[PDB]
Amino acid sequence: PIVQNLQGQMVHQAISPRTLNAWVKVVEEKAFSPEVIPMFSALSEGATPQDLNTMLNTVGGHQAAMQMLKETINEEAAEWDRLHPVHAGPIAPGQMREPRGSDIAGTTSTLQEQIGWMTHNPPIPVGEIYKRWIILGLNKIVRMYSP
Amino acid sequence: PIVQNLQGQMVHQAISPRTLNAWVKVVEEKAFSPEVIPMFSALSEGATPQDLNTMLNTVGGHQAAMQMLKETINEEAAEWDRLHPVHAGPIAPGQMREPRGSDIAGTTSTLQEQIGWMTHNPPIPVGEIYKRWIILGLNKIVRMYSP
Amino acid sequence: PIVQNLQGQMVHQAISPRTLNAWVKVVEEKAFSPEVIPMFSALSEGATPQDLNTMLNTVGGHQAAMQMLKETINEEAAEWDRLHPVHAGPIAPGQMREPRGSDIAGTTSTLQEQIGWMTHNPPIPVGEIYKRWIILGLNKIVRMYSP
Amino acid sequence: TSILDIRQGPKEPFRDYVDRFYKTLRAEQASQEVKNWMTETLLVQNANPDCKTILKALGPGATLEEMMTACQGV
Amino acid sequence: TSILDIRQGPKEPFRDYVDRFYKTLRAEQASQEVKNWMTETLLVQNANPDCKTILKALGPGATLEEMMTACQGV
Amino acid sequence: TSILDIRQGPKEPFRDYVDRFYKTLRAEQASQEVKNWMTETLLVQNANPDCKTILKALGPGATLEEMMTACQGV
Repeated sequence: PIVQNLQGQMVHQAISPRTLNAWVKVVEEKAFSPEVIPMFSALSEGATPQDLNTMLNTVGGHQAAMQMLKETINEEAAEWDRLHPVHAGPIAPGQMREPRGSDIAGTTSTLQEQIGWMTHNPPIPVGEIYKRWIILGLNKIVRMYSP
Repeated sequence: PIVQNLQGQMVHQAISPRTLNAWVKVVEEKAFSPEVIPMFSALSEGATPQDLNTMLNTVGGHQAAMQMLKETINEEAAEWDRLHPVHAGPIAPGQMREPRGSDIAGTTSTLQEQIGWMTHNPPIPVGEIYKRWIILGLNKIVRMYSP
Repeated sequence: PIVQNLQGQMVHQAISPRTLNAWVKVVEEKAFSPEVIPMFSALSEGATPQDLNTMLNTVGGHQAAMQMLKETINEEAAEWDRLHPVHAGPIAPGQMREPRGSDIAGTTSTLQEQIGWMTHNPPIPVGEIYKRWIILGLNKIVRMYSP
Repeated sequence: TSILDIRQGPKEPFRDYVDRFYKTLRAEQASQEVKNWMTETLLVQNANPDCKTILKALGPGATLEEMMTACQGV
Repeated sequence: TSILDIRQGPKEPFRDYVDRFYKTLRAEQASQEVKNWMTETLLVQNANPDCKTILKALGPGATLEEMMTACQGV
Repeated sequence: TSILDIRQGPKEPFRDYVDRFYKTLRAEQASQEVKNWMTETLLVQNANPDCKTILKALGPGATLEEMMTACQGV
């Protein structure tokens, strides 16, 4: 995640193993139950896309759901690209590039790039955009997996 | 929560997973027992409304009680709005807006807004107002759930 | 509790959940056994009255004993008020008020007030006065609960 | 399971049923007004005859502690 | 369970009963004066005949360690 | 249980008895001088005849390792 250091700057720090394991354990115990979404939300505080793929990729089991989510993440990403067209002409030397759906999904962007966008002024909340897609896709799952 | 930093200022820091889990475990083990209220009170030390909805939303089970509480929180909030009318004329540029029942419930306010009110001079104790509503609603529950 | 910060001042910090739980677990396991008193004493290091009511209020079970203790705490408090009369005339603007039995029991005092008394110069050890009442009342219990 | 499929048993305490209701209601995502409509309507409708009878005597305006204490012996 | 429903068994030690009493008293939220009234009154009243007899001999002014040691053999 | 009620069985090892003694002595709160008096006095007095006999042969001035090794075969 990207956290604020004592000095008063935003720097990246790694997520903790008993945080990781707590994510694992939630999924083990409460599967598709709604409490998973606030839980997720708390444990995703200050998290990167990269950390969010890590969390999704580290799941075991419920592979039908994991595939449905993936496909929702790509749909929501396809929709990001649709709604926000690429911008006019070449990229400025003085500036950094606008993200695509795949940069938001973490796929085409690097960590330093993910830190550029979030730490820069104005900052862009690529975590929160992926977060809604995850929560939206979580609703899809919850609604389906209701019996 | 909003905690005091080493530098000598009040800054927000996130609540801990084994704190979260301790909240979960209390509810699992002691359900509606009275010891839940001091316990709550200790674990709610320096907590935001936002953190208090997080704690309430992360409950599983006892949904009749959770609904009774919600409805108590809204009643107590409706009562806040009744007792404290909105103030005269437009909001000053130099000042920040007075809260409503829904800002106290965390619903209409943002975190930075919740930090403005509490950290500002004079500070307003919107946690402690929600806390009484929670404790009051906890009495309602305890009294009902006595057999 | 009120602890010393790195900067070299005495500031309040909250007590830890696995400290709380360790207090719970002691009581669960060793009930009225004498080892409870040194144990208490260690875990009460640097503790406030407020934290001491928290610890007493968070007990479950042994309610006859909990009532006997309460009644000992009030007796010892009544005795504090008896032995130390209120002082001559109005309270000075330059000074802060002397405690009563109920301020020592934490009841009539606020946290900031409890921090004023302890951190101020000379400091007054309102923890240690309540601590003796707790230990005294612990002797009463231990002696009774011997079989 | 759908919210319409939530019903009270012939021997099931109302209480255990009301818990099931706000759990399933907890997985419904509809507007609050619709969920209010579901509350006053569906809960009583799928309640058992013995309690149903009881709840009809509370009239309208009733709140959950009073419903929950009203159908306790049933 | 209501505080009036708290009573001492015919073979139940007083001690186990007094624990039950201040647990239920712990779930009553009434003014202290009323709770004092409950203490001196209801506790003895729902105490069993053998201990009840014992407690009548302690007279008034009695405190919990003396009541608790008084009904120990019963 | 009172300290006077602590006594050694006819088949009970002294050792198991001495443990019981300083546990109960651990719940006595009396002055150290009184507790010294209890140590030299009550321990031997409620000790069983076979070990009691043994302990009389150690004489006075004896310490706990020597008492504890003295009554081991008994």
